Amino acid sequence: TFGDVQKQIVNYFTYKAVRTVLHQLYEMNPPQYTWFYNHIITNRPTDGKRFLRALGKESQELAERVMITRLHLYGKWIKKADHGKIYQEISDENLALMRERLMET
Amino acid sequence: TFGDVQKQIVNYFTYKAVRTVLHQLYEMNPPQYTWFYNHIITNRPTDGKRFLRALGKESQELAERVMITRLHLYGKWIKKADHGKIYQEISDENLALMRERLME
Repeated sequence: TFGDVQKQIVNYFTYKAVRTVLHQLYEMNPPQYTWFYNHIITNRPTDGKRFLRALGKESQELAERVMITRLHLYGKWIKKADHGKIYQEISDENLALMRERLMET
Repeated sequence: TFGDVQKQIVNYFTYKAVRTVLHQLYEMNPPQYTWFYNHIITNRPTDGKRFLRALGKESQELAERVMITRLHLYGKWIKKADHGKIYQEISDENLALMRERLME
């Protein structure tokens, strides 16, 4: 069961797309940056689908921008991701944490 | 790039590993279950590495079980994960959401 994993990853990319959009507004549209920032306080980019649904009810344009961005970002990641390398880096990190233990000796 | 994505994925498998070990302890080792539950109240499984360092200072056996379990879970995941499928699904969900607003 890795349904939880797929969901958490989509949540994270939704989150990352929110930050990307806020960064664009900060530079290019300061009144909307303020609006969106304030919106996010009460509607947290936690669960991606719930977040997007509530955002959409107040601003379809910002919801669509987050949607497009999250999908684009996910597409760029998977073209690049080396999962075998990540597995190896976990194994490397496990062994490194064990070594730290010997140091406290 | 996307190093943040890697770090988060690793955090999440670490957390899923913690949950897996808790579930083992729940029936098979009640004294250790209550110990680990209480430990986690003040050492949260959010940054995996930091969580493991702190856990290791008090119980290297639990840290090791979480390390092995996170790695094996990641292994099982990558063997079947279909990332093209996930992409298609994010897209479909985007469309569904947009259609909810057309209705409303």
